[PDB]
Amino acid sequence: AKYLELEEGGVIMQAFYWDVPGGGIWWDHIRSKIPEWYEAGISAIWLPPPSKGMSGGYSMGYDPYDYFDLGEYYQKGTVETRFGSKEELVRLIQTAHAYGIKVIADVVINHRAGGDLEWNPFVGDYTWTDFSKVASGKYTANYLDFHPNELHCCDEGTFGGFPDICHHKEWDQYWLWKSNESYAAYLRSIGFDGWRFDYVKGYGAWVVRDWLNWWGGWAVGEYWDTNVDALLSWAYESGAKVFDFPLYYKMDEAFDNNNIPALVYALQNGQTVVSRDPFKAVTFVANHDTDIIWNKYPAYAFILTYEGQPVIFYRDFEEWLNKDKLINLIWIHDHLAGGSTTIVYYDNDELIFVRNGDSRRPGLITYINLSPNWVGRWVYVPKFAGACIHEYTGNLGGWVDKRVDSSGWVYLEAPPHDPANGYYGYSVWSYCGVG
Ligand SMILES: C[C@H]1O[C@H](O[C@H]2[C@H](O)[C@@H](O)[C@@H](O[C@H]3[C@H](O)[C@@H](O)[C@@H](O)O[C@@H]3CO)O[C@@H]2CO)[C@H](O)[C@@H](O)[C@@H]1N[C@H]1C=C(CO)[C@@H](O)[C@H](O)[C@H]1O
Ligand SMILES: C[C@H]1O[C@H](O[C@H]2[C@H](O)[C@@H](O)[C@@H](O[C@H]3[C@H](O)[C@@H](O)[C@@H](O)O[C@@H]3CO)O[C@@H]2CO)[C@H](O)[C@@H](O)[C@@H]1N[C@H]1C=C(CO)[C@@H](O)[C@H](O)[C@H]1O
Ligand SMILES: [Ca+2]
Ligand SMILES: [Mg+2]
Ligand SMILES: [Mg+2]
Ligand SMILES: [Mg+2]
Ligand SMILES: [Zn+2]
Repeated sequence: AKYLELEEGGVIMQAFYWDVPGGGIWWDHIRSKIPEWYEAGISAIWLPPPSKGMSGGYSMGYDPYDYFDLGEYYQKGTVETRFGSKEELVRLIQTAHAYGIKVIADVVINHRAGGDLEWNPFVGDYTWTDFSKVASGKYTANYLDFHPNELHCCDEGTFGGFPDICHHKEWDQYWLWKSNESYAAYLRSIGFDGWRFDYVKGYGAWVVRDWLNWWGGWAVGEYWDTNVDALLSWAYESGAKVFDFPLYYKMDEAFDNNNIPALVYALQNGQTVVSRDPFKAVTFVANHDTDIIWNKYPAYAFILTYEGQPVIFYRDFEEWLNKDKLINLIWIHDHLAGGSTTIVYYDNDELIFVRNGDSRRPGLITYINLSPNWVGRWVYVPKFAGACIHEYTGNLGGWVDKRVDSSGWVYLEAPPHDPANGYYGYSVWSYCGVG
């Protein structure tokens, strides 16, 4: 990558959204963006589930049918998946690698879909559990591979009415990750570096732990819950990171309702994954399932200057927000945003905090303002005492430098929050001469 690598906490780009244009053009489209994302500082890309789904060309990949068909077998009415051909996917992955950008596979293994009808003796009725006809000829399955079966009636959870995979069966373990012929092996063989596990609340953390013991690589699990104890419990049991949904909902409460204290209190009370273990939290402002934060500028300013590992949503970067602002924040994240965090000030519409720096990043001062007016106030930041500080976003309208007195006091300023008029509501500062 250009700056920090994925394993170093680099910025991740979720390279899709719900219902992206079909026709098998997505892999090629994302490939065309790789050079631009490289220059922007992106360290890795998270791609949608790559396998042929039940809905064929209409599938977003979350209804996997033939795990080993990445768009090269004719079935479910199409050869390519909604995203493209296997060849196009491999080309995308290898192109990302050419630019030093890692690739994350979206692993959907709680359930399967598109199976044929067969008599299920455990249910006493017909179920869509016959996967004997998958065109790849790999990982066929039947009622013995789903719940209920002879081992138990169910596991941690189900997803709608889709057949629920029983990972306790050796056949399923072998085909998913526990062998050199597995789905994990296949994904790794074509270049996937890391993993994003879908609906992990639906099965045991032990599944992800064994998968990682076999293949390693960066990993995150999608555990949809606001209970931090549950998310972290899963994170430690699985050995993977978790998406910080608690932070997401708190940022909505705070930035969308002029109520920053709600966020600060959640952080201070360990009610976010990031404020408890920033090495386990994958932060985000929006994703393909939920997008409730309207005031995205202060939200991105926050996750790109605060602790944790941030993910930028495709639509925000490529379609909806001022791309230059996100490019600037990525630079700030990788060059200045390091160390512990000290909250300097906060009220309904203002948030000022300091990143104390680490071995590679000197630290910074973030000043978020939700009000439609210019704001300024004296702040006590002894870390920068007697130093020359520079504003690195340009949001004040130009080149701005300030001299912090020997005591640590300096008059900090932030622009109005009025994106409709070109004002973004935040300023970021650090030592002069960094870059
Ligand atoms: C690279 C790292 O950057 C960020 O981590 C910072 C923490 O958020 C801060 O709290 C602070 O942690 C310090 C510890 O509290 C202290 O006990 C001691 O261990 O020193 C730490 C600082 O050196 O500073 C951290 C570094 O700036 C970010 O939040 C975090 O996600 C990043 N971790 C990445 C790096 C590695 C391996 O080297 C992987 O474990 C993670 O998956 C990466 O995301
Ligand atoms: C070949 C077969 O392998 C797997 O089936 C094994 C089950 O997973 C095990 O749990 C065990 O099932 C036995 C029960 O433990 C026992 O209580 C009793 O119910 O007998 C069961 C066996 O009849 O052993 C099974 C292997 O003998 C895998 O789960 C399963 O999908 C595999 N079936 C393939 C074979 C056909 C036949 O045309 C197709 O229907 C399927 O698509 C194939 O995948
Ligand atoms: Ca399940
Ligand atoms: Mg195509
Ligand atoms: Mg909202
Ligand atoms: Mg105020
Ligand atoms: Zn089971």
